[PDB]
Amino acid sequence: ARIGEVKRETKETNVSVKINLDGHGVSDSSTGIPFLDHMLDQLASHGLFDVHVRATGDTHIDDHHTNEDVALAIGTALLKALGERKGINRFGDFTAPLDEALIHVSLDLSGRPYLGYNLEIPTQRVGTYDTQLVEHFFQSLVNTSGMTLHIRQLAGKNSHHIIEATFKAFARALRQATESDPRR
Amino acid sequence: ARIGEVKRETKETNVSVKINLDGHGVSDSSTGIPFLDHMLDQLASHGLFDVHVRATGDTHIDDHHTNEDVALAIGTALLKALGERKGINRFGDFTAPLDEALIHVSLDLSGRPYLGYNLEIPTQRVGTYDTQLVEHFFQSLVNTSGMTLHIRQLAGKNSHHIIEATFKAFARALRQATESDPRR
Amino acid sequence: ARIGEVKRETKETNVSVKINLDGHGVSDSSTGIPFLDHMLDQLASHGLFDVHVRATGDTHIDDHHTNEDVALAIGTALLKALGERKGINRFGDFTAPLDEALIHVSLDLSGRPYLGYNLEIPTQRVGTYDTQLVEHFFQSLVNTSGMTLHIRQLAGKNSHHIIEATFKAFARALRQATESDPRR
Amino acid sequence: ARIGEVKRETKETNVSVKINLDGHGVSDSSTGIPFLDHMLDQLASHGLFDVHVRATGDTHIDDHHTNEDVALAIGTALLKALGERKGINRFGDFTAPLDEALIHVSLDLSGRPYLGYNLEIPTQRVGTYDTQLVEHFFQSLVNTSGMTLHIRQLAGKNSHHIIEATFKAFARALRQATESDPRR
Amino acid sequence: ARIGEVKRETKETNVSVKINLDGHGVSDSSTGIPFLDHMLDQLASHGLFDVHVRATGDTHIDDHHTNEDVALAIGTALLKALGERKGINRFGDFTAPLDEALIHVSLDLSGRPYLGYNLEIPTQRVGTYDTQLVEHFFQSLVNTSGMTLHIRQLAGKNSHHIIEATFKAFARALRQATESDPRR
Amino acid sequence: ARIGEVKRETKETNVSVKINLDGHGVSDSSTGIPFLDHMLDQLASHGLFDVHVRATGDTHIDDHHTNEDVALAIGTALLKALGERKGINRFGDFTAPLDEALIHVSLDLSGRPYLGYNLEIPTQRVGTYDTQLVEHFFQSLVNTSGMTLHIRQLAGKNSHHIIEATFKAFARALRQATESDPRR
Ligand SMILES: [Cl-]
Ligand SMILES: [Cl-]
Ligand SMILES: [Mn+2]
Ligand SMILES: [Mn+2]
Ligand SMILES: [Mn+2]
Ligand SMILES: [Mn+2]
Ligand SMILES: [Mn+2]
Ligand SMILES: [Mn+2]
Ligand SMILES: [Mn+2]
Ligand SMILES: [Mn+2]
Ligand SMILES: [Mn+2]
Ligand SMILES: [Mn+2]
Ligand SMILES: [Mn+2]
Ligand SMILES: [Mn+2]
Repeated sequence: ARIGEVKRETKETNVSVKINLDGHGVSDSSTGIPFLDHMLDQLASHGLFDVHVRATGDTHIDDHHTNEDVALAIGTALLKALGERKGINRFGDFTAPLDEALIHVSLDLSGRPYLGYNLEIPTQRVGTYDTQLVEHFFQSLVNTSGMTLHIRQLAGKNSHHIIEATFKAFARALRQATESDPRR
Repeated sequence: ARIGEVKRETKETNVSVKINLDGHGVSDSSTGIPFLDHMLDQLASHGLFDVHVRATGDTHIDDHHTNEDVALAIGTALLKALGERKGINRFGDFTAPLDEALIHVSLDLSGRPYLGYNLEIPTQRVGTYDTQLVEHFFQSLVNTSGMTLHIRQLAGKNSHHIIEATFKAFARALRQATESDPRR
Repeated sequence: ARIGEVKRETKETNVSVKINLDGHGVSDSSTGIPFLDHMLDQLASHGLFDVHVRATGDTHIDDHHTNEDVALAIGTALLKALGERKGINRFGDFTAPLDEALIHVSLDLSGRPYLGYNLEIPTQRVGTYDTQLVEHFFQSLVNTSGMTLHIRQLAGKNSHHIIEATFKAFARALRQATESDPRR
Repeated sequence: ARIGEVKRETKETNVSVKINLDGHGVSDSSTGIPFLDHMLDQLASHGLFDVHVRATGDTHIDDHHTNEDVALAIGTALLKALGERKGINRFGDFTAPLDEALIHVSLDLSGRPYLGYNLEIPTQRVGTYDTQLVEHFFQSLVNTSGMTLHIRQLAGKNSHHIIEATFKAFARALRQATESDPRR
Repeated sequence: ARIGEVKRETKETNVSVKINLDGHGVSDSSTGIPFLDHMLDQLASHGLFDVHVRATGDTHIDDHHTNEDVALAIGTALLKALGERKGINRFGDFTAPLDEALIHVSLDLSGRPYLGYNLEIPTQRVGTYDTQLVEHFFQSLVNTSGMTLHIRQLAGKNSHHIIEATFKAFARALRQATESDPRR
Repeated sequence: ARIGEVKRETKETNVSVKINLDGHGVSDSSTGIPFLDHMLDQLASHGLFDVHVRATGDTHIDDHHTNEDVALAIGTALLKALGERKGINRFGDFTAPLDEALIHVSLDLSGRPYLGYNLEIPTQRVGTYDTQLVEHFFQSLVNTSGMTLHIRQLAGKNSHHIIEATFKAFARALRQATESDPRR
């Protein structure tokens, strides 16, 4: 099994991540941001990744630093887990709904960071989670993983549905990309 | 094999449906609506479903009641055939052409009915079939199956091509969703 | 292995093509048009086709006749390699990025030629290659192969990225379409 | 005399075509689509082709499959009749009226299929014939004959006049293209 | 030779017309309207018709009645000359320039009168000739000959050029239509 | 046979032209501009002219002077070959396609130079040939031949197709104009 682990401490946050690319969907995420924990559970269940995350940090300032540092660490953990990338599909492409929401994700484990993102989340807070932080989560993850990632909102009105459908589609695309190509 | 069967009688229609999710594309549909029979044949052949349908009803009023009651029964038959949904992909996503027509279908066997539909069929009758009835077929099927279904017209000009490409894409997406996930 | 071979001589060009549908990505293309050679290498590597091409011709007039005659011959070679089409997926659908570029390709090995193409390539020359020739390459290939092909630009700014992403997506869609359907 | 004959059977249609390029306008067409029979009579009379067509098929679904399969077979019959194309004009260009309708047709027996078509037929049914099927007739004929064909509506309001003028102009252009060039 | 002759007297005009369809371009027209005489000379020379016209009438009121009655008589003379129409092309199509002017004429000797006319003559008088009378000349000729006639201005700025190019194109189209079809 | 020959030397260019109006399509053109050579070959083959051209000149400055001086000399050669114009059609009118391109040419060998030209060539270079030079070629040819020439782009997207279709249509119109009128 391909397992990547990262521990990172700043003056703002303390983060530990462990991801198994060849998992069974074991979800074990506690970031101090409940909505992000919910999305990381989606990542595990829809991607069949095992996801272990612990974070503490300066959430009294806002969720930003924690969200960013968790994302950065996940990207690095993914990079480590991938190793030499031998024999993998490398590309993933999936479009997933959640009720009225429909989100397309296309990615390439390319070594060149890029985020294309056009979500229009119509409310500012989902629970206590600042919806600007969704883009920053994916941007930071891309930057440390060296992923080419396109996220396209095809439909959606409920903010929780839009974000959750994004994580479902991303997880399924990433599962595809990380799985073995039977002809390689 | 996962087989669902439904018999339903109203004062307007008499309907019998049997669907095998694990079929070989056996097509055996006679609804009293020839264009709908043609589309149900597409469902079987493109989905590798075995599809048996018989309907009679008040087509002298219009095809509406028959079309609706057939769709409702198909949705219920699908629901029955699925049973506990164990180990299935659950999600399907396919884009199929028919010449100049190009139709994207994304679905989730979620238990929550939703239809997203944006087809713009530029003629009122294909053969003797009222083209408004395409949307109603999918809406009714969604309602009894508890499916999340998005149908997106990406291209198309000929009405028969648009509708037929929709059924090809839907069938292929539904095949995917109903098939076993090798890691589940 | 399914191998198609075509030799074609005009007063303008001399072309030889050999394609293995069941290949390992062996790339061996020399057309007299370096950018086209680069794209044919992408076809091989991303499609797992073995691609052997030799062409000479009137490139001092412009690359047009060579580009066209190579494309025509590739389409015929594909047609020959496919034979009776027994047991194949027939349909392919893939969306691939290259950095900021994102290209969707959907195809059906239908026997009816059709090209849907909406690329907007913002420069006139990539290297010494006239970017109008990309459309003509796909049109000519479609015409002799009898393929239904839709190419959709979803994002992109760099001309080389747009064209190369197109070839990646086309190759992956064509691989899918030509591969065996495990239930057929 | 240059005679081409085609017999083609599908699960949808049974078609037989025989065309003499060097005819006297003998019209003998029975397709199961009366309006199409009327247009094929125009082809014979205005083109001085001898045209023999028989078709049966699934017209209870709609006229589409019959219309398409007849057109495909006519294109192949034309291709066969043309043989090596020695000494022919190859190009045809004619503009014909029918009362207020005025239709320009330009064609080249090039070996490269292309349809340019801009008819705007303002009603959905002429008799029982779906007017979308006019474009599909010419597209399918082009595809199997390998013809470059441009059809331009210059004037017209009555749907029957527009379609019939198209067939008159096409027939006269095709007569020209297929006739001997006295200097070749 | 096919010769038609008409004499017609009203309280406004006295008209005599003789036209030979199989002529040598003999021009012999004196209508009392010099510009119309010039156009009738063009008809003869460009059409290879022999044209004999004499008219007198109420030109002190305006040229209208003479222009109309001459046109009516020419249409009848053409009708008479045509006789049974056996073996003729029947259709004519020609586009002729005169310097910057370019005029397309398409006609069918159909037995159903129709004029399609879109000339935009930018001055009110050419010499002493009222330029509204050009349309009325063709309308009246169509009405008595039973001709389908389309006149299309493709280019032009000088009024004399526009009108004269119209007569050149009409004459050449009419020559074609009235000539023998070698296969009929 | 009607043969015109012109030799012309400037400080910029050396040009020799010989054209046979009553030719067999013998193509023998070497101008120092490969794309122009290709178009002159089209002139010969589509017009059944014999075309002999030799030019050298200052192509390191740009192709302009050579293109212009070749065109001027061709116009003069045509003028010389025509002689007294006895018995010729004088007018030509043809519309030719090349795939998606469709070009109408109408001309009159009038003795009055005029070019009407509306081509919109969407790229700046076809091969190494500056596409502005197409208009200048026809303008210069018109000026020395004393031709009335209208060139109308009816359709087209590929620059090579647009230009080549223009030369096909021009050649066929010029063949018509230069041929004998059987009634003159
Ligand atoms: Cl899309
Ligand atoms: Cl036009
Ligand atoms: Mn930040
Ligand atoms: Mn949720
Ligand atoms: Mn209803
Ligand atoms: Mn069908
Ligand atoms: Mn080409
Ligand atoms: Mn590259
Ligand atoms: Mn069709
Ligand atoms: Mn009719
Ligand atoms: Mn009046
Ligand atoms: Mn004049
Ligand atoms: Mn100049
Ligand atoms: Mn060429």
